[PDB]
Amino acid sequence: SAGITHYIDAAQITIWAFWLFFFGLIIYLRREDKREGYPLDSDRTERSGGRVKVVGFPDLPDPKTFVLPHNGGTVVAPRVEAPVAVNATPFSPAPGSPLVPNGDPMLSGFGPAASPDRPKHCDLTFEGLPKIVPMRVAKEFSIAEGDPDPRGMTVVGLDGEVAGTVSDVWVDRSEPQIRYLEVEVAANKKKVLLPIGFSRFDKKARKVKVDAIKAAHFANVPTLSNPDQVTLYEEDKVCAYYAGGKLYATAERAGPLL
Amino acid sequence: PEYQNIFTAVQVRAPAYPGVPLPKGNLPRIGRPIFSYWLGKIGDAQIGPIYLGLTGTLSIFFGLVAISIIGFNMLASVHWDVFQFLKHFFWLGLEPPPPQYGLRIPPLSEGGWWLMAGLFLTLSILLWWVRTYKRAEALGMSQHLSWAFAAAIFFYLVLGFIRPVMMGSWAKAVPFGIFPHLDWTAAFSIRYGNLYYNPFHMLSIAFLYGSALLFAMHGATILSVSRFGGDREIDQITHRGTAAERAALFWRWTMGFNVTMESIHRWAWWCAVLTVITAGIGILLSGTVVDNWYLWAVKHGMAPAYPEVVTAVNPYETA
Amino acid sequence: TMNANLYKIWLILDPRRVLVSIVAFQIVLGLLIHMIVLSTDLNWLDDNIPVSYQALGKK
Amino acid sequence: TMNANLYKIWLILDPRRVLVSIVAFQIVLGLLIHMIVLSTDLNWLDDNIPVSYQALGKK
Amino acid sequence: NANLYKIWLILDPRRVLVSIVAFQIVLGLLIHMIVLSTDLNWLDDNIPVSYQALGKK
Amino acid sequence: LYKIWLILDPRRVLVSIVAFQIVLGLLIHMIVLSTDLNWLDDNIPVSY
Amino acid sequence: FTMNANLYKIWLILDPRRVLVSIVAFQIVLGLLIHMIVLSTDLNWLDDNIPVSYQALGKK
Amino acid sequence: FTMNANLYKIWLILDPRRVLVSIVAFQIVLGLLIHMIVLSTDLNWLDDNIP
Amino acid sequence: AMLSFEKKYRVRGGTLIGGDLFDFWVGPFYVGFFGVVGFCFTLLGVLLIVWGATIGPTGPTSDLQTYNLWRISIAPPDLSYGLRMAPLTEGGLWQIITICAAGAFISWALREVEICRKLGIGFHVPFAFSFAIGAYLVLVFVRPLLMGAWGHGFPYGILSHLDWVSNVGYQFLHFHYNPAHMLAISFFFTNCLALSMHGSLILSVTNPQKGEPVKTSEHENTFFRDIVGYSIGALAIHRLGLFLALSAAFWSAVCILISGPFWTRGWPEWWNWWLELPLW
Amino acid sequence: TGLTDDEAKEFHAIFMQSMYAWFGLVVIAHLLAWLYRPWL
Amino acid sequence: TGLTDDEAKEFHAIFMQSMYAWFGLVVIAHLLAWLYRPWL
Amino acid sequence: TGLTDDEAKEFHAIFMQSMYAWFGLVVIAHLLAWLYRPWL
Amino acid sequence: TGLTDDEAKEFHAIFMQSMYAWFGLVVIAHLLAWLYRPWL
Amino acid sequence: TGLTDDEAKEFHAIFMQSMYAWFGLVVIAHLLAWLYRPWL
Ligand code: BCL
Ligand code: BCL
Ligand code: BCL
Ligand code: BCL
Ligand SMILES: CC[C@H]1c2cc3[nH]c4c(c3C)C(=O)[C@H](C(=O)OC)c4c3nc(cc4[nH]c(cc(n2)[C@@H]1C)c(C(C)=O)c4C)[C@@H](C)[C@@H]3CCC(=O)OC/C=C(\C)CCC[C@H](C)CCC[C@H](C)CCCC(C)C
Ligand SMILES: CC[C@H]1c2cc3[nH]c4c(c3C)C(=O)[C@H](C(=O)OC)c4c3nc(cc4[nH]c(cc(n2)[C@@H]1C)c(C(C)=O)c4C)[C@@H](C)[C@@H]3CCC(=O)OC/C=C(\C)CCC[C@H](C)CCC[C@H](C)CCCC(C)C
Ligand SMILES: CC(C)=CCC/C(C)=C/CC/C(C)=C/CC/C(C)=C/CC/C(C)=C/CC/C(C)=C/CC/C(C)=C/CC/C(C)=C/CC1=C(C)C(=O)c2ccccc2C1=O
Ligand SMILES: COC(C)(C)C/C=C/C(C)=C/C=C/C(C)=C/C=C/C(C)=C/C=C/C=C(C)/C=C/C=C(C)/C=C/C=C(C)/C=C/CC(C)(C)OC
Ligand SMILES: COC(C)(C)C/C=C/C(C)=C/C=C/C(C)=C/C=C/C(C)=C/C=C/C=C(C)/C=C/C=C(C)/C=C/C=C(C)/C=C/CC(C)(C)OC
Ligand SMILES: COC(C)(C)C/C=C/C(C)=C/C=C/C(C)=C/C=C/C(C)=C/C=C/C=C(C)/C=C/C=C(C)/C=C/C=C(C)/C=C/CC(C)(C)OC
Ligand SMILES: COC(C)(C)C/C=C/C(C)=C/C=C/C(C)=C/C=C/C(C)=C/C=C\C=C(C)\C=C\C=C(C)\C=C\C=C(C)\C=C\CC(C)(C)OC
Ligand SMILES: [Ca+2]
Ligand SMILES: [Ca+2]
Ligand SMILES: [Ca+2]
Ligand SMILES: [Ca+2]
Ligand SMILES: [Ca+2]
Ligand SMILES: [Ca+2]
Ligand SMILES: [Fe+3]
Repeated sequence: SAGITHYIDAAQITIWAFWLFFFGLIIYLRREDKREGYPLDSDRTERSGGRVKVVGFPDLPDPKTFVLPHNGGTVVAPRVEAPVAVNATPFSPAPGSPLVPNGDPMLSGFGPAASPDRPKHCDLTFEGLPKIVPMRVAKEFSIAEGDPDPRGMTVVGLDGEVAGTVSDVWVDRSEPQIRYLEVEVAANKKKVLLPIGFSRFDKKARKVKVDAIKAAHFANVPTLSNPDQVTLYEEDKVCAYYAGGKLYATAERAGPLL
Repeated sequence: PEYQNIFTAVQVRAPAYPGVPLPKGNLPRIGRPIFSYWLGKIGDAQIGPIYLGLTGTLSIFFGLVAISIIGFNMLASVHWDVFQFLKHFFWLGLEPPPPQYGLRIPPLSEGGWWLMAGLFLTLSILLWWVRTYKRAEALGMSQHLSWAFAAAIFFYLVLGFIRPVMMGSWAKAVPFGIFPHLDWTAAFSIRYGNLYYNPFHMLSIAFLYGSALLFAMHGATILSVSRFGGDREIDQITHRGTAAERAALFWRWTMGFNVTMESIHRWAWWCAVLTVITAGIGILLSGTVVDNWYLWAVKHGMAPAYPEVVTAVNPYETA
Repeated sequence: TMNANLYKIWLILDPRRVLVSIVAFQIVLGLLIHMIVLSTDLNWLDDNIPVSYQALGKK
Repeated sequence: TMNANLYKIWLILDPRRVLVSIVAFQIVLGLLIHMIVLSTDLNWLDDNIPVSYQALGKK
Repeated sequence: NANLYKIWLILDPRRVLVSIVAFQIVLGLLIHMIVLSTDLNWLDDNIPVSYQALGKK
Repeated sequence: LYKIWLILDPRRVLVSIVAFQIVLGLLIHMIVLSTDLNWLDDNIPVSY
Repeated sequence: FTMNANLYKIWLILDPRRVLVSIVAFQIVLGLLIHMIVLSTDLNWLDDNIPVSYQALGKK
Repeated sequence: FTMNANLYKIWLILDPRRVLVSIVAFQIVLGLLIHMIVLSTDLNWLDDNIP
Repeated sequence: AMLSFEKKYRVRGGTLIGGDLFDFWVGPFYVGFFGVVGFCFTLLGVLLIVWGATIGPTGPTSDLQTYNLWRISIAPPDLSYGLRMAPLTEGGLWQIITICAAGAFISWALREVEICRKLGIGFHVPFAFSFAIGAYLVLVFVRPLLMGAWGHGFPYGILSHLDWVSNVGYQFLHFHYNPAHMLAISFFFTNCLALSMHGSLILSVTNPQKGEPVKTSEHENTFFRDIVGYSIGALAIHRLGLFLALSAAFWSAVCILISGPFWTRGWPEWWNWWLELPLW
Repeated sequence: TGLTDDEAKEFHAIFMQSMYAWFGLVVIAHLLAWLYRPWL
Repeated sequence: TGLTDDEAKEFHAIFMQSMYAWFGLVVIAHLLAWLYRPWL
Repeated sequence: TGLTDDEAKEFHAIFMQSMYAWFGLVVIAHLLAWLYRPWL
Repeated sequence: TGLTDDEAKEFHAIFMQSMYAWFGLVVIAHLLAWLYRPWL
Repeated sequence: TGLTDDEAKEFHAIFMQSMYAWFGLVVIAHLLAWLYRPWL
């Protein structure tokens, strides 16, 4: 099989078959793989591989037409995208070098806490009303018979010290699962959506610690336009912030340990 | 120390959502959906209701029949003495017809119930694929399950109708019991060379691996970026976001190339289908084709060659 | 026949599309043929003349 | 006679899918057929003439 | 050549040019192999395979 | 043909031959040192 | 020497950080490789004939 | 020595902490890898001569 | 180069045990303190092994020694040298390779982590990978130790490593009855079912029927709520998954760590404790 | 669909024609094949 | 598609003939191949 | 594409010509073999 | 990005003269080997 | 990149003296080997 040609029969034909259509379908995927995010941006480096083709061996596929739900525009892919900003400076001009988050990184909106600008229209449910809503309109809901109700739990910074508390826990009409918790901060006396995904429950002390951002950062938390519902655009917006905390909230984190 | 989406910490509930209504033909859904805090501490705690059309019943019926055969005949074995039935459970079973009636309808005894029961786990199984494509698109849904289901249902027939009946042998068709069935695969490997040498198996493996690999990655990946609605793929497929942003990027600066919250789900459905595909392949070749894959292999220059610290003799020659 | 009318095809099928897609065949089919043929008929490489240079030349 | 009637079949079949579709099926069958032909039909390549000449000349 | 310059409008010069740069080596490396392999090896099949296995001892 | 560097940035194909050389150098010495001759013990000295 | 004349210009392309360490990597990988491959067949100088071939003296 | 005179400027391209601790880990193993390879056949001092 | 939107995430640092030095990229890969090392082993393996391919069984000359993946394989040392460095030619080399491969998966594994950090994401990925990593140790380390033999592990043969199982597997006759191997197998199956469902469903909602809207969970959460009656949920699938797989592995891991150093009779027998129950 | 009559009608013929070119090409083959290595 | 009958006609022709170049090139091969060592 | 017939032919010149530089240097290759170690 | 004969040529000169440089290292390499131990 | 012509010159020198450094070191030990024990 590595030398060249030896035996000769039937079945050994077929092994060639599948193990051919594979190398075909493999490409199919390749293309289908490229839809979004393509083509690439800079020349910091070239395409690593056997045959360094212009931009990917599989010619970018064609536009795909996504017929969104009722009262919804139409999306396609590929679909040229408008270049974004880079609120950061390259630590080094060397291709592949990192970019430092100018000014306050916590909100500099970069890498550890960067994000795209998803549509500014609250994703709705099946018929019309918007999926993710606070337990306000989500009045037809009820805490899981048993699980200790989070409404009234005092959030606590990753620094430990308190940082506001909670309010409505944004449920969903699609799947009876909590996705967000209203956090009436302490200094802002405002409302900052808490991304359960980042919220660690401590049903023992009514607390809800979030090792993501210091207690103070709850003030710089992207504010919600409307409290009765959140749009995809911001759905990514609130999240991305805390995210940064993972590599910002402390000089320690970001920098290596050894 | 961040809530790693393990078990939905605090849950919540709302009335029983009997899904999107169905057109003119899809009989009424049925069931008074229930909730289970436990089951729900992992997924959608609601239970049911479930549909049941014609094939729905028609298939289910053709289902709990073979069971009521492959189940009966089995109990009979340990002379209707359950106690042992309970003991020799994992051992029991129901064997196929004897090599004589190669294809002929086996008598009510000798491997008969198995051909009977078999065909009823031949239709109901095939009928349930209908209970898919049907209830599938009648949801306005395309067909990709229905598809795969075949790929799998293909292999199942490569272990029956298509090959066992293809070699004239109401025996060459797998038994009907955990252990014995666990033996058939064993027996097979032998009767014909040694499967580790039939590419289409050593192949179908890599897949059963990949799936064991990928749906194992993307399961994590999603989770990793499940905070950023990764789990919401649906929309991410349409309107991207930081999810598919952070994700794919990972694999980008990892294994280099990468893909999309869409693409992946592709390879997924593929590796999977491209599994049972390669399964039934070898299993089809192995039998009416090559008889000893070990010989095949080496005869093609495949099978390796090691030294020899031990060798034997051959009676049939010196004696 | 109709070789005149057959030109219109380009109005339904991209040239570049069926272009490189053929340029492929030759490679995919080309190595495939030589490969399929060698074992099956006249293994021109190691089969016949000249006689092995390995054994005949050395020995 | 049905020939005059047959043209309208295009009115339901998209050109792209069925026009090259057949291009795909025709290509697959030739690969298959040339492949089934050897097994029982006749291994024209190495069956009769010319074959086995290489071994007689190899050494 | 006279008129074949037209083709450079359907195929990118860099893509086709580099694409072929890679194609030969693979088709290349694949050749001396398929030839070297079972075919009349030349490296050490016969001579000077003299010192190869003999010189040693 | 010098005007050819107009379609290729240096780095792209400059290194695409820097490694390609090494991905051949080792290969070459290895296939040669493999079957052809084993300059190591294939002639001198004689096995200990 | 010969190629020395204009090899200073190469540095715009080849970044110091990008390719300075990359070499350090290959070298180290090569080093072991060479000692390794040489030891396997040619002259396993380590335990073959000198200086005192002691392991054989005690084992025996 | 030869390279010693102006080699000093390289520290503007090789941060200490990273090149220092880095070498530590790579060298340590580099040693074990040696004893290991050396101790294999050359002379397994443990069981080889005496006592 | 960078992705359409990658250009905006490549922050500085985030490294683990140091790495703020080589904290950069190459092509689309982040290096750091682990992309670096792993590489080393890679060639001092991917190629160190080449030496092996070269050498072969007897010697680089033996007609036995070939260059066909199908056959090429590096064999571990004889049980002789128990827990000791064997002569590369006789075993060590194999060990050497294996030596590397260990780190190459320990680096890339960690490197994954540094990344997971940069992209300020979750770490489910590596943690998962580790199991898979481990199952490779408890199948060429944890076992061979409780067998006093390194050469007691397995080979590195494109298909050659197949038999190695064939044997050690039959060493208990019907390996199939191994309690683990049963489950561990079951998983590597269930996984290859759910997967063949999720990855399917999705690719059946985002790209649904002709002239149809990108369906919503309000379908999915019912798709199976109809066929099978109940639906694990959407978030869930991406749980059950990792579960299955990250278990299947860890299972199989057990599966062959106990086969031998924890059980010598033919598995079929193990299944006896059942029978002998003072009841039936 | 996605067409009209004057195109369907016209194209219809163009394709059709070519289809037969094949029935011939393939026929010269099946006939020549039989001519050389007949069968049945 | 995405091109008028003009450019199409233009490409169609120049190409069509060339595709004959191979039917001719490869036919000199099969032809000369039959010469050295026929088969069937 | 992305250029008119002006620099499309100019490149074609360099391309085509050099393309022969191989068809020739590759023919001297095989021919050099046909003389040293023949085949068939 | 971008390339112009002015800057383009400059580089080709330095590059090309470096290309033979290696080639000269390859002729001396094998040729010298042709002397120590023959091959083929 | 990440330099200009000047800095490019400055480094090309300092390092160039370092690269050979290894090299010379290489030959003395590659030689010492050849002298003490010959391979071939
Ligand atoms: C098998 C019988 C003969 C034999 C017969 C032949 C024949 C016949 C041929 C070779 C050829 C080659 N052989 Mg030989 N060869 C033998 C034994 C050997 C042995 C050996 C150890 O025994 C070795 C190491 C080689 C090695 C080689 C290569 C040097 C060479 C090219 C291969 C190739 O596919 O390139 C593929 C090509 C490429 C990857 C690159 C593309 C080339 C283009 C035209 C140039 C680049 C242009 C670019 C755009 C401009 C920018 C410049 C830079 C690229 C940036 N041969 C035996 C003795 N060999 C070929 C040759 O030498 O051609 C001159 C050839 O035709
Ligand atoms: C096989 C029979 C002979 C033999 C015949 C040959 C022949 C014939 C040749 C070699 C060559 C080499 N052999 Mg030998 N060799 C033998 C035994 C050995 C043994 C051994 C232990 O026995 C060893 C260790 C080596 C090792 C080596 C290498 C030193 C050398 C280059 C290989 C290569 O292709 O790199 C691949 C690639 C590269 C090194 C990179 C290219 C270098 C370029 C020109 C510089 C880059 C410029 C850049 C743009 C500027 C940046 C500067 C810095 C990178 C920052 N040989 C036996 C005895 N060997 C080759 C040689 O010496 O060439 C001069 C060669 O032609
Ligand atoms: C003797 C024949 C026996 C048998 C003997 C054995 C033996 C013996 C063993 C198994 C093992 C296993 N068998 Mg069993 N088995 C049999 C029949 C079966 C059947 C069947 C349908 O018939 C099935 C489904 C299974 C299923 C299984 C799995 C549960 C289990 C683990 C596999 C695994 O993924 O390790 C997961 C492994 C890894 C993650 C490590 C590799 C990945 C590494 C970390 C990365 C590699 C990187 C690479 C080097 C870099 C280059 C890049 C390339 C692109 C890759 N067996 C028959 C009856 N089976 C094995 C086991 O239990 O292991 C724990 C085992 O040792
Ligand atoms: C099996 C016993 C006989 C035999 C009997 C036959 C018979 C009988 C037939 C062939 C035919 C063929 N045989 Mg045979 N053949 C034998 C041995 C061989 C050997 C061999 C090495 O021994 C070879 C290489 C071949 C090879 C071939 C092909 C040249 C040819 C067509 C196959 C096909 O179905 O394409 C699949 C088809 C298609 C993809 C579609 C058609 C393509 C056309 C030309 C293009 C349409 C216009 C288009 C829209 C314009 C754009 C151009 C591109 C598509 C972009 N045969 C043995 C000796 N062979 C067939 C033939 O010769 O047809 C002429 C045929 O009928
Ligand atoms: C690579 C392909 C993988 C795969 C794919 C796959 N499987 C599939 C599908 C697909 C795409 C489906 O669409 C289908 C499915 O789940 O559809 C909803 C399915 C499926 N895969 C299944 C099983 C299965 N798949 C397996 C494997 C695989 N399937 C492959 C790994 C395996 C193995 C051997 O590992 C199994 C065991 C089923 C869950 C389901 C097909 C169900 C079916 O056809 O059912 C027909 C009807 C019946 C059997 C009737 C049941 C009777 C009653 C409802 C139950 C009463 C109790 C019972 C009788 C117990 C006894 C008690 C007594 C006391 C009465
Ligand atoms: C249940 C866990 C499943 C799993 C998970 C898994 N695999 C993973 C990951 C995860 C989560 C990664 O994150 C990682 C990855 O792809 O990251 C981008 C990976 C990965 N899984 C891989 C392989 C792999 N996984 C397998 C299986 C599985 N992986 C399980 C099914 C298998 C098999 C046989 O079933 C293989 C072959 C790699 C592609 C990649 C890890 C790549 C890596 O770290 O490579 C490091 C080294 C090199 C690139 C160079 C090799 C040089 C060495 C010195 C040689 C080693 C020789 C080897 C030991 C012999 C092999 C020969 C055999 C044929 C005998
Ligand atoms: C003679 C001769 C040729 C000798 C050879 C000599 C040579 C070449 C020597 C050099 C040897 C060396 C150094 C080799 C190493 C080179 C390198 C670095 C190779 C790359 C290594 C590597 C790990 C490659 C990948 C391996 C592969 C292909 C594994 C397949 C597994 C698989 C199916 C993976 C899926 C990959 C994909 C598509 C990932 C993307 C992806 C995933 C997985 C999500 O989950 C996800 C979730 C949400 C949004 C997006 C995504 C997303 O994009
Ligand atoms: C203005 O422009 C307009 C609008 C006019 C558009 C221009 C259009 C143009 C220019 C169109 C050009 C069209 C062309 C060139 C068309 C070419 C068509 C071809 C080549 C068609 C070929 C058709 C082939 C067919 C229909 C084959 C049918 C095969 C069948 C039914 C096979 C059955 C096979 C079986 C059952 C096989 C069983 C396998 C075995 C035998 C192995 O089982 C034992
Ligand atoms: C101001 O201007 C600035 C400074 C910014 C720009 C300056 C730029 C400068 C100064 C650039 C300098 C560039 C230099 C010095 C370049 C040097 C280039 C070199 C040395 C290039 C060497 C090229 C080598 C090539 C292209 C080799 C090609 C080899 C081939 C195709 C080999 C094929 C081998 C095969 C197929 C082997 C097969 C092996 C077997 C036969 C065994 O396979 C089976
Ligand atoms: C508030 O805090 C205030 C300000 C008051 C400060 C108080 C500070 C205090 C209380 C600090 C206390 C510090 C302590 C207790 C420090 C202890 C330090 C220790 C234990 C350091 C040990 C570092 C050990 C070293 C460096 C070991 C090196 C080992 C080597 C190089 C081993 C090499 C092994 C080889 C090569 C093995 C080869 C094995 C074979 C031969 C088998 O390989 C083939
Ligand atoms: C007494 O029972 C009571 C009442 C207590 C109820 C309990 C029942 C129980 C506990 C049942 C348990 C059943 C179990 C554990 C079954 C396990 C089955 C297993 C492990 C099966 C494994 C593999 C089975 C295979 C591969 C079956 C394949 C069957 C095939 C391919 C059937 C094909 C049939 C065809 C093609 C029929 C064609 C129609 C004819 C024959 C007419 O064509 C000529
Ligand atoms: Ca049985
Ligand atoms: Ca011949
Ligand atoms: Ca014939
Ligand atoms: Ca020779
Ligand atoms: Ca020598
Ligand atoms: Ca007949
Ligand atoms: Fe998913």
